[PDB]
Amino acid sequence: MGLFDRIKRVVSSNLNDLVNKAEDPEKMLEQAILEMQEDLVQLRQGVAQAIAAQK
Amino acid sequence: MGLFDRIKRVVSSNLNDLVNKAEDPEKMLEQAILEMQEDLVQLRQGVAQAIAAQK
Amino acid sequence: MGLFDRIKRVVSSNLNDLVNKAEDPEKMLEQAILEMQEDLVQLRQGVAQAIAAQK
Amino acid sequence: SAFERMEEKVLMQESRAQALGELAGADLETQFAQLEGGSDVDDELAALKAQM
Amino acid sequence: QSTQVETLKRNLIQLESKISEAKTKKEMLKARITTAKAQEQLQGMVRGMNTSSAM
Amino acid sequence: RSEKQYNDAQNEINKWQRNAQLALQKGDENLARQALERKKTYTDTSAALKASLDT
Amino acid sequence: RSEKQYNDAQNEINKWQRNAQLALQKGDENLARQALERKKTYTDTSAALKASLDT
Repeated sequence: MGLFDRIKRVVSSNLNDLVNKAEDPEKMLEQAILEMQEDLVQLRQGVAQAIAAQK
Repeated sequence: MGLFDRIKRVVSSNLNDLVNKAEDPEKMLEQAILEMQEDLVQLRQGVAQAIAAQK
Repeated sequence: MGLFDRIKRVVSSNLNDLVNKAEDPEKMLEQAILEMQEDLVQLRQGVAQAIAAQK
Repeated sequence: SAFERMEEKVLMQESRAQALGELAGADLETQFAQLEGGSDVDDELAALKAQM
Repeated sequence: QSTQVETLKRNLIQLESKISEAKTKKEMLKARITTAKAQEQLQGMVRGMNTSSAM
Repeated sequence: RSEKQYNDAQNEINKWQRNAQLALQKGDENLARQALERKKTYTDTSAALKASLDT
Repeated sequence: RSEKQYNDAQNEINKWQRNAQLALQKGDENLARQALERKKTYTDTSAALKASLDT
């Protein structure tokens, strides 16, 4: 168990660098904005529910 | 039992060097940081729980 | 008997947390209201009986 | 009882999510910003009343 | 008999008032829930914490 | 584009101040309060946006 | 990048000192206490970071 942890850490580092090679700032910088807005939508709907209850 | 211990130590040294050959400092130095931050996240959540209790 | 009590308390804590994980505030907050109204119904019927006796 | 407990759970959840901010340290920034922004509406109303 | 019926009716009135108040609180807390379910996507906006993968 | 957004925010600030003028003339105190409250947020947004337009 | 981080920390130290000035002018003693407490941590961080920028 003191060796399988080390093996899995090595494998994880391999995979994480293999992924961090693929990330491209131009597209990621826009996907992040897209998801932020997509969540702001749900927050807006929640506030709408609250105001309707008040009405 | 005074011989199987020696055999298993030899096997363990073989495997440990076979692994320590694979470790690459460039990727490990970043996986370590990743995991440190991932744990700092949980510590932050714990402090959040504490402050909420105080509130 | 000073040990079976402890065992049963541990089992009860296990089960109670397993349940308190399942409770979901959105649905419980409405089931509580439903049951409160369902009991108000019977109270209304009792008052009806009383007024009929008076009549 | 199952209503009070659920109300408590919801309030605790919201308190945790909010306190995750005072943890961030934005409480001082909010206090300082509101120390200046709070009276702007009243001052503008008073000035406009004086003008009119 | 009339004296007793008076108290019974008053108690029923109080019951209805309490149920109405509980029904108002339910609608308030539902909106609180739906807001807090995404308010984390405000609170992750700070430059420090990584609890929001989007940011 | 950033400076155009600044200009739009600056325009709407004065628009809301003028509408507060109109409310105070013909309307009541609450309408002027609402108009001023909106104008405050608009001014804050304009200042924050210029802070980045500089860089 | 390291020296840029140093510069940012140094800037925010003086920012918080000025905000403590403002608090003491218009606010109370507790607000100035909080501002100074934050500024202390910022100064400590700046010094620690320069200690490594040298090497």
